[PDB]
Amino acid sequence: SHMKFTVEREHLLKPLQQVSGPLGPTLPILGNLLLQVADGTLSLTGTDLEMEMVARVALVQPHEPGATTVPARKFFDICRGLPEGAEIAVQLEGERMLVRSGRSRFSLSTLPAADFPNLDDWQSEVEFTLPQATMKRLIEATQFSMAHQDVRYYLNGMLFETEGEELRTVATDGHRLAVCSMPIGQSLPSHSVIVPRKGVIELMRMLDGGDNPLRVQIGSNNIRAHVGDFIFTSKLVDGRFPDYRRVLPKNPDKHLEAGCDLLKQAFARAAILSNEKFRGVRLYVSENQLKITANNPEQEEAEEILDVTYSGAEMEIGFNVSYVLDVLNALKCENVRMMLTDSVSSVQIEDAASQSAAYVVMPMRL
Amino acid sequence: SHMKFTVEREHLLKPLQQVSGPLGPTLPILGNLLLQVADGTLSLTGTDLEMEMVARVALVQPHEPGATTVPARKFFDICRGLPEGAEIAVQLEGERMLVRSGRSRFSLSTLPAADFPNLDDWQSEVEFTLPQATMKRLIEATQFSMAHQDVRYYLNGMLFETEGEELRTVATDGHRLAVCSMPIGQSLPSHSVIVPRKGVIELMRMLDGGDNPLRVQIGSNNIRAHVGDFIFTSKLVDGRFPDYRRVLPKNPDKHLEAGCDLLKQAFARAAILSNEKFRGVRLYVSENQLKITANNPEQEEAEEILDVTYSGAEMEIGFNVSYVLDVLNALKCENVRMMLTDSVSSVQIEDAASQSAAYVVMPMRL
Repeated sequence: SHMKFTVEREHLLKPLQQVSGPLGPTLPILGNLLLQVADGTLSLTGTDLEMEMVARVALVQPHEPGATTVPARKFFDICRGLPEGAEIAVQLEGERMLVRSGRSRFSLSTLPAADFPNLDDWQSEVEFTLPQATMKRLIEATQFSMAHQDVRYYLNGMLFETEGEELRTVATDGHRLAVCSMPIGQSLPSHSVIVPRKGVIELMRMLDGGDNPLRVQIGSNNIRAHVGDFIFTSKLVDGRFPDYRRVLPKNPDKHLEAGCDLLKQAFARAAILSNEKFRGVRLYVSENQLKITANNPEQEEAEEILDVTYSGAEMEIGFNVSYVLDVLNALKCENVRMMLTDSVSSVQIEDAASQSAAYVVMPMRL
Repeated sequence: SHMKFTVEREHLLKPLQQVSGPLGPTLPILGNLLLQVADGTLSLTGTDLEMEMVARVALVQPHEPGATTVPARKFFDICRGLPEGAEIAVQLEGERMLVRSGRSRFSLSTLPAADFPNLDDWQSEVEFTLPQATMKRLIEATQFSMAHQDVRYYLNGMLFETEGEELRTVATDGHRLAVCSMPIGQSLPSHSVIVPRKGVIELMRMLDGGDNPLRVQIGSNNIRAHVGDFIFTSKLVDGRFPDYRRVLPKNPDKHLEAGCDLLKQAFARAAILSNEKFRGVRLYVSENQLKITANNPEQEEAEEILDVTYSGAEMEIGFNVSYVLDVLNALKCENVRMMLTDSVSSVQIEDAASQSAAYVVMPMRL
């Protein structure tokens, strides 16, 4: 085969950037993109073995079928570097891939397409289509709560759950937990899968913020997302993910309400004088009042006092201020509700006007 | 003394950010800002021993004189963290400095003002006032050409030269050189001083892009810049800086002209396939034409051909493409002129419509 194609720079740029996502090499070919020309289509694939991103570009100009792999970064940089409106002529020449446009000529090293990894075939168990904005809301509400390199490898990912008419995401690191559910206007079977850390990153990356809908297919060990001309596939993670229903506090009778921004700014200032490693803050809750205290090894001290909506019993509780700030930053709302039990129990935090997302933060011993 | 002052957050923020510039510690007090209250003025000083930045804030509210030093980053973060319009009440309490606003209270560790370094007094030999935009143009045209940790320590700085009615900057690393001169509408004595790397950075940092003029004072071993309520002082560097007059090519008879952007984009694409360490490109100049070639150890190759304005003798010359790209990026102009001699001689590069800046790049052996 003698692979050859000519494509407008503007039809090649966004696909190249998208398929280079899973990249960042061990096996040399993993640093390359797979290019395949067949029946009016150029396919571009990037992989890291755990996941793959494939883009399809319609070939309107004459072309000859074939396949090769080229260095991803170099090929994208060449194409991006060319002027707006450039026509990009690509051709395999022996073991080199030539890229030509105007009087610019580039000859790239290649690796055989036969060597390019290909995820095994599988059958879909559940399928649904939803707006990209729904998927973005779900991931952004919970992504920060995923563990970082925990031994319990399932915590390094994100749980994706279908139930009734809702899609839900759950993330936890064993100290704090985030859960968000959204209706997607279709009845679904109940299914729960764990998407790996990089998989969640790529899912987010392919959401261009437009009106092209997101079609999801879930298998027993794989997930696939289709947006426009892109198809992302990832392996799923093994493990018994914790059950958010059991993590939510049973009777968090003490309800505090406050402006989200005023609460966030008061914790952000207190954080300045918290211990740099442990990040501990002390909260003292009383009638319509919250007091936040932070101190560090140098005995420096921050104290903040806020007017809040609170009428229950007085109590003191310690938290890692970064976990609290992460929740407040993810809520991006007007008012927040904190639902407390006691000094040694978790707090549930929510947007006071929406039960779509719930956050559970375990306290620290004072 | 019992230092105490109350200032509006908006009058304290920009000075705090400005005086923290020289910071980034060995001696603990170097991580602190010196605060001094005396006769309606709060002075804030930051230093790294080689340079100091001092800001003066008028104290319109009652105050008590005194001095202390506080952690720079913590104090700025507290002040920045407070709400817009906040009134900031500061007071020394024993060995702590208290910062109060609304119901926010911070108690910071201190180090004695007596321990704070103070650059020795000196007398000015030359003084001139110029627009901030003139100083910005002079530094930006040459800063990239300064050496990085060269043994010849004077190359790690920037030469500032007064001559006639002009202020000039020169920077070189022994491989490439930049020189820029601007008229400043006042007759000056001829003086040449070397400002250290960090000094050039701080000079640039204090140019707020406004109409407050820059007053410069040069001594035998120090330089000082005054902009609004800020005063920057730096030690000068020892050494015999190279003489740009002798570095400029004597008879660069072969003149090439081209669009700056087209030339830059063609070198930027060729650079993709250049050796990652050596960055060598080969130029072949012929009648109204330039050809740029780059290759790497993997035998990949880029070739660019451009229509240029050229009528002299044919020649081939090698350059480090990063040195060429640095010049083109600093010129930000419509057309560029390259003045060549031979394959083993330097090239002089200039904006085709302005002789204000000149760049000299030594070639590489092909």
